[PDB]
Amino acid sequence: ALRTGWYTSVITIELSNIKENKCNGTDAKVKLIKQELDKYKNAVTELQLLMQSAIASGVAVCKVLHLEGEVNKIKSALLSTNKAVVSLSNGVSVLTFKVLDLKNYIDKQLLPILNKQSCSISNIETVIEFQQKNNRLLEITREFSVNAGVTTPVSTYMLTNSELLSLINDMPITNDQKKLMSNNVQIVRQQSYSIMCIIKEEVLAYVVQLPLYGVI
Amino acid sequence: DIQMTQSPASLSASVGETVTITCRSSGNIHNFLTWYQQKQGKSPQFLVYNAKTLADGVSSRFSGSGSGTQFSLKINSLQPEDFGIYYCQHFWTTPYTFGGGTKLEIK
Amino acid sequence: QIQLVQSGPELKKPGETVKISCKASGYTFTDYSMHWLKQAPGKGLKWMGWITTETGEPTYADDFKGRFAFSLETSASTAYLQINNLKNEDTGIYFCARYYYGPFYWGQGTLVTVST
Repeated sequence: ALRTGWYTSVITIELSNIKENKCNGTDAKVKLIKQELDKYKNAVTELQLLMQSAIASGVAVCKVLHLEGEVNKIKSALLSTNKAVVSLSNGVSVLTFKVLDLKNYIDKQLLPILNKQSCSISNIETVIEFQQKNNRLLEITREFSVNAGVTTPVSTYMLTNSELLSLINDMPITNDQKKLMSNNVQIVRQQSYSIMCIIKEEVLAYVVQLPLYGVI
Repeated sequence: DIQMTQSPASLSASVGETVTITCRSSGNIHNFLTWYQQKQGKSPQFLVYNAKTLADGVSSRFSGSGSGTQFSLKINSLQPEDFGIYYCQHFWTTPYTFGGGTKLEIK
Repeated sequence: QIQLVQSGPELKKPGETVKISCKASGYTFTDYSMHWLKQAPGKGLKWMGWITTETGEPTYADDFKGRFAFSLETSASTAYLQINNLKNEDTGIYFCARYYYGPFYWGQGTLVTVST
């Protein structure tokens, strides 16, 4: 199974805008929510600082997504679904994907409770839910922070097993190659890269530079 | 420099008919196109996020379709509200262009 | 809740200088670069350019090069345009917009008429 080429995906994450939480009161649940929100904002900040040949393909795709208009088109694409095939302006057809949706949870659940009742939370399941949802973003941030924004092998925090197989079942390849790549997913994690690309227009996007074996 | 053209440069319909507007791109804008409607001296409010998936807040009678070089907005029923000027724009690549405009008036 | 309130109407004379401002509330101003859209009486809508809200670097459409100048104040969260050497043809309605999911978001216009 000789790796002869690359297939650059694009993995997005809908971020939120943390508007200043104007509520006074330091109950334990509110304090834990505040600590998690602070860790979230810190993750976004370190990622923005992380942004601001084996990865030549991912580098090129990152420079293309930095052009004005491209994120808009990807966002419109992955709008109602959680997977699309957007064709970038330079002719290449990239396979976007939306592996996490944190804007939804943060806004809809947290922001009302934080703003209306002056930060009075009732149950303790919401804080565990939020830290569970946020741990994946924090761990992507940690991996990028340590590896200088280019991570190999692609861990299970970047691209889980179900999502790696959903990516493999949509690549433009024969059925034999899909079968091979689905039977050796650990060797496909050990052979790719995860370039960190952009934070812009309220979204986090990184490029997963999967391999493709033309010789089998 | 993808230039768009709308076929019904004028229009006239009843208060219960279904009318269909079309745009033809001068290039392959794969899927990316949208339809604004400008009331009597307002800012153009968009109706669809994309050629197909309409935008939240608007009524369900608007139904867009198309891909590549032939797109179609369909007002499935007219009311006193659905009257103004309808433009169409690609957002595939810069510079962005608009259709000539489709003026819709009562029958 | 994303708002882009714009300046008021104006009346100038050919050969003057004008500055139209656009205030942007409801989001982190530094996320989306702001785009400028010119309308015209009877003609169609015209997209003229944008200005990145991080570096301020502007870029212009080939019909609106030479005199139009975009600028912003990151702190105030507002961006403005400047149309040097007004002419009888620069009359119309000038729009400030940013990228929504697919389409734009238009703030109210500023009818800028140039008569003598």
